[PDB]
Amino acid sequence: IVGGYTCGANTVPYQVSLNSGYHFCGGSLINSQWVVSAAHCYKSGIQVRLGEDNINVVEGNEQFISASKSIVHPSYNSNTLNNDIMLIKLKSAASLNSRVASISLPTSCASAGTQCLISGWGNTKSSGTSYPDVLKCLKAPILSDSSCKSAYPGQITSNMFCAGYLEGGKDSCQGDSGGPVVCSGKLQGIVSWGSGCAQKNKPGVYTKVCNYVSWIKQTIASN
Ligand SMILES: NC(=[NH2+])c1ccc2[nH]c(-c3ccccc3[O-])nc2c1
Ligand SMILES: [Ca+2]
Ligand SMILES: [Cl-]
Repeated sequence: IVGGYTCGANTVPYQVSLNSGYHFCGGSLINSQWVVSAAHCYKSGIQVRLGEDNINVVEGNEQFISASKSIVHPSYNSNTLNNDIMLIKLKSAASLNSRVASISLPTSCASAGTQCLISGWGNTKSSGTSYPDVLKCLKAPILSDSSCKSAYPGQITSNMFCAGYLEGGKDSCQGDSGGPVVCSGKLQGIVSWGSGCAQKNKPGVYTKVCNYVSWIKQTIASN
């Protein structure tokens, strides 16, 4: 997260870190056995880490559970990143409490202007790599479709939305991929891509979760 602030330990209880010997992506806990992340974060050997704050120190509240299966959306296109969503089923259920809690799926899409919270352990520099030890937060608004399409002409599908600041300085960045964009208490986006980090006129692009709610519910119901 570039231009963000320290969230405070366990203030984002649905945030998870996907770990394969190191933190590589974020994700959101939606029920005690399922996590939603981005299809581009897929790999085998994933250990999901819940109740984390400092990812390099065990401090208490952490739950490390291995993933039993990862379901990448069947129509995920790795070249356009359209349908960039993946569901991970955990080997055992997480113990939920106030430090580890699930986030609700939306019942409607959000409108531009809606203010949202984006969080993650990704890079905090737009030029160079500086990964933090603790979770960073950023409040960003959803942008109108014309500003998003004018920023990335021909690269935005109806399953994507832009959120951020055109003046630059604040944005999600690598290491944040797969993580949550929560607005009014609902999971509305997943950190997907952007051109560089915090560059002027290049806002972040997020998977529009309101378009996959029936798919998420049907897929969890059948697995
Ligand atoms: N500017 C942004 N809002 C942004 C967000 C997520 C990103 N993820 C990445 C990324 C870069 C290299 C490898 C994997 C990634 O997900 N770049 C990213 C840029
Ligand atoms: Ca820790
Ligand atoms: Cl266009």
